Amino acid sequence: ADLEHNMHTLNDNLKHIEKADNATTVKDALTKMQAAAQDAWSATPPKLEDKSPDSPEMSDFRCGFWELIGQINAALHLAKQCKVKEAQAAAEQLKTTCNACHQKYR
Amino acid sequence: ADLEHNMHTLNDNLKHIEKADNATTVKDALTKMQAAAQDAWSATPPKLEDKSPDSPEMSDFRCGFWELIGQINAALHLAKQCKVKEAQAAAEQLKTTCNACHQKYR
Amino acid sequence: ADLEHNMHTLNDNLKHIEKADNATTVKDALTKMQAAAQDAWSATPPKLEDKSPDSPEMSDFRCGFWELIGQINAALHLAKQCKVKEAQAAAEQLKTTCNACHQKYR
Amino acid sequence: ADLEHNMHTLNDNLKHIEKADNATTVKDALTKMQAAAQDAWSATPPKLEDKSPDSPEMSDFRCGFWELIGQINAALHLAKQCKVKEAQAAAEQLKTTCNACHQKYR
Amino acid sequence: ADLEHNMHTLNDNLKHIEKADNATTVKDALTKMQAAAQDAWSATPPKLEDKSPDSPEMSDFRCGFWELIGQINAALHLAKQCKVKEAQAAAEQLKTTCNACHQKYR
Amino acid sequence: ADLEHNMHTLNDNLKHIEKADNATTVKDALTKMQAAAQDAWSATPPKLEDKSPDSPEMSDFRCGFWELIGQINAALHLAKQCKVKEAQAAAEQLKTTCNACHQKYR
Amino acid sequence: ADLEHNMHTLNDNLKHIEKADNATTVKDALTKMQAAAQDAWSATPPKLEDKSPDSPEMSDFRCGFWELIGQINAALHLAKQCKVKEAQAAAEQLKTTCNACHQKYR
Amino acid sequence: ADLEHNMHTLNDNLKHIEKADNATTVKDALTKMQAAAQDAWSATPPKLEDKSPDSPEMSDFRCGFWELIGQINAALHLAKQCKVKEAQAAAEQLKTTCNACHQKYR
Amino acid sequence: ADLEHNMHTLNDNLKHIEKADNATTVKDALTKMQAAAQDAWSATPPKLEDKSPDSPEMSDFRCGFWELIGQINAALHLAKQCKVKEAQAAAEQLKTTCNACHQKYR
Amino acid sequence: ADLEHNMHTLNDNLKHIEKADNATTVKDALTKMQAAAQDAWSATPPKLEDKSPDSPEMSDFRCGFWELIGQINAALHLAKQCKVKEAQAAAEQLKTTCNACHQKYR
Amino acid sequence: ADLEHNMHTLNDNLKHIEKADNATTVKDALTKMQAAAQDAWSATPPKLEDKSPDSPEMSDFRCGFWELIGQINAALHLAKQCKVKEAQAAAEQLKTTCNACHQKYR
Amino acid sequence: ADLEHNMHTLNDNLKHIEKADNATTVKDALTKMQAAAQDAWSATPPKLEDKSPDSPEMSDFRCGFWELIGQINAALHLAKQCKVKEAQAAAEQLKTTCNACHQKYR
Ligand code: HEC
Ligand code: HEC
Ligand code: HEC
Ligand code: HEC
Ligand code: HEC
Ligand code: HEC
Ligand code: HEC
Ligand code: HEC
Ligand code: HEC
Ligand code: HEC
Ligand code: HEC
Ligand code: HEC
Ligand SMILES: [Fe+3]
Ligand SMILES: [Fe+3]
Ligand SMILES: [Fe+3]
Ligand SMILES: [Fe+3]
Ligand SMILES: [Fe+3]
Ligand SMILES: [Fe+3]
Ligand SMILES: [Fe+3]
Ligand SMILES: [Fe+3]
Ligand SMILES: [Zn+2]
Ligand SMILES: [Zn+2]
Ligand SMILES: [Zn+2]
Ligand SMILES: [Zn+2]
Ligand SMILES: [Zn+2]
Ligand SMILES: [Zn+2]
Ligand SMILES: [Zn+2]
Ligand SMILES: [Zn+2]
Ligand SMILES: [Zn+2]
Ligand SMILES: [Zn+2]
Ligand SMILES: [Zn+2]
Ligand SMILES: [Zn+2]
Ligand SMILES: [Zn+2]
Ligand SMILES: [Zn+2]
Ligand SMILES: [Zn+2]
Ligand SMILES: [Zn+2]
Ligand SMILES: [Zn+2]
Ligand SMILES: [Zn+2]
Ligand SMILES: [Zn+2]
Ligand SMILES: [Zn+2]
Ligand SMILES: [Zn+2]
Ligand SMILES: [Zn+2]
Ligand SMILES: [Zn+2]
Ligand SMILES: [Zn+2]
Repeated sequence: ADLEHNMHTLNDNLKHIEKADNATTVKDALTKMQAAAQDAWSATPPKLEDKSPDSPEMSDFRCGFWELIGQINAALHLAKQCKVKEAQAAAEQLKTTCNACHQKYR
Repeated sequence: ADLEHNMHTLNDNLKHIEKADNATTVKDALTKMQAAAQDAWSATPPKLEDKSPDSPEMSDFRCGFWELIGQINAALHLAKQCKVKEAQAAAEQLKTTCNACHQKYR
Repeated sequence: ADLEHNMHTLNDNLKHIEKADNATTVKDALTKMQAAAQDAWSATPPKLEDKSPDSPEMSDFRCGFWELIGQINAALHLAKQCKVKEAQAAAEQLKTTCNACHQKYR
Repeated sequence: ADLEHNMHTLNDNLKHIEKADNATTVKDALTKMQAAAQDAWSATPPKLEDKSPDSPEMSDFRCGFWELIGQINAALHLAKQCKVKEAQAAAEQLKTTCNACHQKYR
Repeated sequence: ADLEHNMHTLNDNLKHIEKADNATTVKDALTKMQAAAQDAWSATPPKLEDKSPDSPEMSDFRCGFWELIGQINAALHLAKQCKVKEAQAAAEQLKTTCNACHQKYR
Repeated sequence: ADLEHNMHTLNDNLKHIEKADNATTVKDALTKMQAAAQDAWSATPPKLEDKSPDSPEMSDFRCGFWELIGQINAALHLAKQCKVKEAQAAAEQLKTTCNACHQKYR
Repeated sequence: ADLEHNMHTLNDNLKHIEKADNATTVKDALTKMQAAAQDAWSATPPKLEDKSPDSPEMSDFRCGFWELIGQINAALHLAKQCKVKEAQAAAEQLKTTCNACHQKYR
Repeated sequence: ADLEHNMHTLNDNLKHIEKADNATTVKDALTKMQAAAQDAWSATPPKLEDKSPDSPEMSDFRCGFWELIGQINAALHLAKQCKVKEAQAAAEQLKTTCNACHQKYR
Repeated sequence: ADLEHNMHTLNDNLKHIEKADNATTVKDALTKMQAAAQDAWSATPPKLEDKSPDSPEMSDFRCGFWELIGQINAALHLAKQCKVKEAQAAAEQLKTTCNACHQKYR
Repeated sequence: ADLEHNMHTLNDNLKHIEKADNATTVKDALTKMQAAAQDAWSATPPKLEDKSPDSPEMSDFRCGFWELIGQINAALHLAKQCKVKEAQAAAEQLKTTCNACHQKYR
Repeated sequence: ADLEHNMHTLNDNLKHIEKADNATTVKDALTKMQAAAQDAWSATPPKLEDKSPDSPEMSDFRCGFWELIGQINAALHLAKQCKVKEAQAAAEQLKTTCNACHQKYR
Repeated sequence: ADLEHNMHTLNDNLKHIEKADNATTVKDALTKMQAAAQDAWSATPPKLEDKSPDSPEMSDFRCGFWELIGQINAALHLAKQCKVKEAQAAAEQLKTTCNACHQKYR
């Protein structure tokens, strides 16, 4: 899918995690965020469209999705041990990673 | 396979992309280039054979294949939307990545 | 599994490689080390528990497991060609990578 | 998933169909709408929560999702024949079915 | 496939059931009739092409295929118990269902 | 299987749901009731054996199993969210559906 | 499942074998008895609950299910050769095995 | 298959093991002997046809196949480590097990 | 694997069961103990290396692993019902079985 | 199926290829013709029923289906490259192969 | 396997077909003869060992196995329709094909 | 793929067989040559483009690929028995088959 629809999936499933009361809801929402972040890792943002794909802008862009994938995988590891409150607090810390990318490329 | 045969697969399938007229030929050639670049990422070139596997030469070598994998994945994303001319121009830009590695390790 | 049990798998299977006499034992022990290193890449060590997940400590920690995964994949490539002595000497070189991480985070 | 999230999937994927330019985007969005409508067929709306599950309100509710499933299946049949404009006009006619259910149960 | 080819499959396989002498022929012909009736359930006949898909004509059309699917499933249940004469007489009763639909929409 | 054995499966698994204390027992008993109700939907009861398969008795018989399948699917949806008491109370409401069918066809 | 429900499956499917008239009914009932006897082999009866799991009571209990599994497998071997009367008489001989266990542990 | 054909498979594949020169021939012949010994474990020999299936003859018969299965599994364990001479000498020791059963039941 | 490595798997996973706090850790550790006990059932201990494989020492050795497999299967049955304390106390009783084998063959 | 029904499949799907307007219809009709020609290759025509299966009539009969299979495979190769007009003209040339067999054996 | 063992499979399974009384025995023996004839089609007989693989002896050898494969496939087609006597008489006609090859190459 | 790319696969993998030192390289190169020769069997060479597909030129063309497939299958049979020198000498004999086809159709 597009980069814009992959951001629809990350935004919608993150709001379902804060309101969840069981561990099946948190575990299923974190699996869709993992698949949407891997599809968006190779894309090109509209503000870097006239650059070459070897640029230091396109190197820092791909390094930001690989930090997000490692944090989604760590929060999914807590949800499989049925630790709902620990997995919900780990997903709240995701917003500092995706505020730092919006200041540069969004 | 060897590093030498993985370079046979990348070179042969790239010449079939420039002469293709349908979107099934471009989509099938980009899938073989993706599998050959992942097998070659862990190999050791003959000009770095007497180094240790923690070297800053063996760190820049593996960083060059991971930039190529992200560009093959982006060109395969355009070919599945049946955009043949956009996927052919993205594969022409691959040659700047693999001219910069040949000056250092080939 | 935990970070502590993933270190049990890497330590036990490495001692079986030095005493092996056939190529089926070396090839099966290197496959379990590959799966245990990928599960441990996203974890948090106890000495970095009060840091944020965007830290330059948590960036150098994940860069150390990705260097180990590339060396296990290269030694598994020699074991499938039935080169037992070359795959055993490549697994002995793994100890320099995992002595440098124990000085900083263990 | 909930009834509320199944309505998030139907609303988001319908807006991607009107702006699509290829037949792979239309065919993939209609497949997610088919799976979200089948999961929502058995649910209970909040305005019928104090009824019994044998009611003539809960009979007309389930008859409305089965009319929608037959229209999504017919529009997916046109998209597999690469008829993009015919499948886009069939998805615009879906809004009369889901305006008649919102007047009674939403 | 089209509505016209799905009627080719129902007509041809019904004539093979009356002339069959073993239970493997009857069981294989009833499986193709089941798959052709489910593909035709969502289609639009040419005499209802200018109606809306919420019509009481398009509601009685889909109710007629769902009565046929339940009769094919019951005759396939007798053929798996190796009751050839009971499954052949149940397939002869199918013609009253598909004479009543031809008077209205064919 | 027969209609009589499909009623053995619905009756036995319903009594195990009222006495269950964990969510794995409720989730496994509701899956067998779903498969037994779909096999019985196409059958013919002994009190309608001399009717034709287009009758308004055989239309109300198949409409009664389709209401039961939607209630088993809704109770299985609560059991996967580990809501044991809500799924047990939804299975108690199933008895009004299957008292109304026994007054007419049993 | 429990030990009590595994005895529900053995008792119900044995009564369907004596009344069967085709070889598909006998072959399907003997397959469910095979799966229910293997799940019950490791269980603990309520009259041996305060023993240790190394007892000579718990050794004779597990030896009785392993004699029953070999007799169900032999009767299923006759049913696949379409020998219905030989497989029905072999299932009648099962009752001497399960009268000898009820005198000691039931 | 029959008891007589399962003895055809054990006799033919044992003579191919003594004449083999590679480890693929020994490993493939020992896999067919494992499947033929498990199918024959539940059978009834012609010299015990008029006994009951709870007899001490039918208990010593099944104990003899379970000793053979453990010896075939141990010889297959040596063949996967590419130890051809050790796996060939372990298959020669199988003949003492199957001379002791022929004196009693053949 | 060897007999010595199968004892590494049983010893390590048993110590993780006593310190576990959730039911996913207990259920995953009991599955690895089940696979390691079945691979070790056919092996030969070093203190019985000069015996024949029909010995009454090699008959009591294989009878000891089959008692352990039935106790691991019973403790895994409690862990799937999310009964953590009952499955932890059943795994503590395993040590009497494996103290009696070490006095004779270790 | 019979030889007569395999000729029903070849005749019906060939008339759908000349009237097709997309490449999904041509590609799906050529796949059913490939499976029907392979099932008919081993059959015996009614005009050669009293011959032996080593005859020079039964050798020229099987050589005629093997020429047809190679022409269906070549036309299916053009349809996967989305060349509809080239695949439709290749299927028109099939009629010379199946006019030459009807003059001798039909 | 070898050419000699593939002739062991064809000879043993042909003698089980003449003595069979059900259709499951004939259908299972004809499936093993089909797999053994395809493995032997590419082999080289010992009396043609010093020829080149382009010889007119090695062309008539491969043409003889391809006539046998078509006769085994035709006899397996009768066995799936539960025609035991027709499939047994078709397997008796196989001996004329394999007497003509033994006069030239055996 | 094209006929020209299928000749790229046969030419490249044949040169890797003469320089190989293990049996995994020879076995993997012979598997790609088998798949490329089956895709090229149905193609049309450019020097026979204006012929009809029933010609005696197009009959001798398809007979030449079927002789090559039988020689690749025989050399792959030696490589699975770990006979590297016998499989390398069998692949050298392939060049006489593909010199005789180049004199007529290339
Ligand atoms: C860069 C490394 C990013 C990370 C990590 C995340 N996002 Fe993102 N976001 C990024 C870009 C370049 C864009 C614009 C691309 C475009 O064409 O839209 C966005 C956009 C969004 C949006 C707006 C969607 C829209 O309809 O325009 C949303 C709602 C959004 N992003 C959400 C979001 C969140 C919550 C993230 C953290 C978990 C996140 N994104 C990651 C770049 C990057
Ligand atoms: C480094 C990061 C590389 C990238 C990206 C690509 N190649 Fe490569 N190439 C590299 C090395 C170290 C070598 C020598 C290894 C050896 O032992 O051969 C090569 C070699 C080639 C060759 C020559 C093959 C031969 O037979 O010797 C070719 C034809 C080749 N490379 C092609 C190629 C192309 C077109 C690439 C860009 C898409 C490419 N390679 C990537 C290092 C690296
Ligand atoms: C960092 C990048 C590491 C690499 C690479 C390896 N190890 Fe490790 N090790 C690391 C940490 C942070 C820890 C402590 C975590 C904890 O909570 O235990 C460890 C620990 C070990 C242990 C001790 C296990 C225990 O019971 O405490 C062992 C035996 C061990 N590590 C082995 C080991 C080896 C041999 C490695 C090289 C192949 C290796 N580990 C990799 C960090 C890192
Ligand atoms: C009944 C038979 C419906 C059909 C068909 C569709 N919808 Fe629906 N919708 C329905 C209900 C009962 C509700 C309220 C349930 C709740 O608890 O939210 C809704 C709600 C929506 C919403 C609001 C989502 C929210 O966050 O509250 C949207 C955006 C929505 N529905 C969209 C939608 C569209 C576009 C449909 C046609 C294709 C459609 N729904 C189908 C009942 C029914
Ligand atoms: C409606 C609920 C139907 C049922 C049940 C069956 N058929 Fe049908 N049939 C129907 C329509 C609307 C049409 C015309 C559609 C078109 O465009 O052709 C048909 C047509 C046929 C045909 C003619 C095929 C042709 O080439 O034109 C045949 C041979 C046919 N139908 C057979 C058939 C039989 C035997 C059925 C009972 C088992 C049956 N169909 C079901 C509507 C409906
Ligand atoms: C009709 C729409 C039914 C629904 C829903 C349920 N049952 Fe049923 N039941 C039905 C019939 C027509 C029959 C008689 C068929 C026969 O030949 O037996 C039955 C019978 C039973 C029985 C008796 C079984 C026996 O051995 O005779 C039982 C125990 C039974 N039914 C249980 C049952 C329950 C509890 C249901 C609700 C969940 C239920 N059935 C559904 C018709 C219908
Ligand atoms: C021991 C080795 C047994 C064999 C073989 C069979 N059964 Fe069993 N049975 C056994 C026990 C220990 C129990 C009591 C366990 C409990 O908690 O219920 C039973 C019970 C039954 C029952 C009663 C079920 C109930 O609701 O209480 C039945 C109907 C039953 N058993 C049937 C049965 C038959 C017919 C068997 C032979 C084929 C059989 N069981 C095997 C112990 C053993
Ligand atoms: C009992 C516990 C046995 C073991 C272990 C083996 N065999 Fe057997 N064998 C057994 C019986 C009861 C019979 C007679 C059954 C019958 O109806 O044929 C046999 C027979 C044979 C035969 C003769 C086959 C024939 O055509 O009659 C052979 C060639 C044979 N057995 C071989 C064989 C070998 C070599 C075994 C050791 C590995 C072996 N069998 C195991 C009983 C038992
Ligand atoms: C016999 C029937 C045994 C059972 C049940 C268990 N073990 Fe074992 N153990 C057994 C033998 C014959 C041996 C020696 C084999 C060898 O060559 O090592 C062992 C050894 C061990 C060891 C030592 C491992 C080592 O490195 O030498 C351990 C740690 C061990 N066994 C643990 C263990 C436990 C805890 C068991 C109960 C659950 C158990 N084993 C089962 C024989 C048998
Ligand atoms: C021989 C090598 C054949 C080829 C190639 C094709 N057909 Fe055939 N055809 C053949 C025979 C021996 C028979 C008679 C068998 C019988 O018992 O019917 C037929 C028959 C037909 C029929 C008539 C079907 C009927 O109901 O009788 C049709 C419509 C038919 N064939 C069509 C057909 C076409 C169009 C083919 C070319 C693509 C074709 N067949 C191939 C022998 C052979
Ligand atoms: C050639 C085209 C053959 C066909 C068809 C069949 N066989 Fe064969 N057979 C053939 C050869 C070249 C050989 C000798 C190869 C060798 O090294 O053994 C054989 C041998 C046999 C044997 C003897 C086996 C042995 O142990 O030596 C048997 C029992 C045998 N063949 C049986 C057989 C039957 C019954 C066939 C018809 C169905 C048949 N083979 C096919 C060549 C050919
Ligand atoms: C006919 C029966 C052939 C066999 C067997 C092999 N080849 Fe071929 N070859 C054939 C043709 C008709 C053509 C020309 C087709 C075209 O359009 O190119 C070829 C061509 C080649 C080439 C040239 C590739 C190119 O880029 O033009 C090569 C390198 C080649 N063939 C290699 C080759 C080898 C080594 C073969 C033996 C194993 C072989 N081919 C088989 C016809 C036939
Ligand atoms: Fe980096
Ligand atoms: Fe080897
Ligand atoms: Fe209705
Ligand atoms: Fe015993
Ligand atoms: Fe839980
Ligand atoms: Fe297209
Ligand atoms: Fe039958
Ligand atoms: Fe020929
Ligand atoms: Zn995507
Ligand atoms: Zn979207
Ligand atoms: Zn490789
Ligand atoms: Zn190469
Ligand atoms: Zn893990
Ligand atoms: Zn551990
Ligand atoms: Zn849902
Ligand atoms: Zn949502
Ligand atoms: Zn269709
Ligand atoms: Zn048609
Ligand atoms: Zn059924
Ligand atoms: Zn029953
Ligand atoms: Zn159970
Ligand atoms: Zn029960
Ligand atoms: Zn068998
Ligand atoms: Zn036999
Ligand atoms: Zn093992
Ligand atoms: Zn170990
Ligand atoms: Zn067929
Ligand atoms: Zn037909
Ligand atoms: Zn073989
Ligand atoms: Zn043999
Ligand atoms: Zn191809
Ligand atoms: Zn090429």
